[PDB]
Formats: sequence, structure tokens, C-alpha cells
Amino acid sequence: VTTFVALYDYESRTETDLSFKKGERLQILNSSEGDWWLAHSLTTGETGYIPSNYVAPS
Repeated sequence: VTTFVALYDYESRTETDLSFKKGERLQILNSSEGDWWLAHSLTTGETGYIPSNYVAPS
């Protein structure tokens, strides 16, 4: 799986994380380990780390 869906809204608090809305679709190439994964929003075009407990497969 390389495309995920946001289950909850999240608002960035730093330069390295990514704000997204529930239902946004996110390309995540490495979901192997970590509580934070690098994501690219297909829905909006922005990029950054997201909390792994906030997404589902898409």
C-alpha cells in the first residue's frame, strides 16, 4: 500500500508536518516503521510528516 486516506483532521504545528482533512488521500511511500510517516497529499499537493494512527488504506 502506497496510497492512504485520512481518518481525522490534523493541523501542522511545525515546518515538517502536514495539515490535512479527514478524507484527504495521501501518497506514503514508507509506512514500514515509525509513528510519523512522510506523506504527499494527492488531494492538495502539500508534503510532510503525518501521524500514522490517522490514516487508512486507499
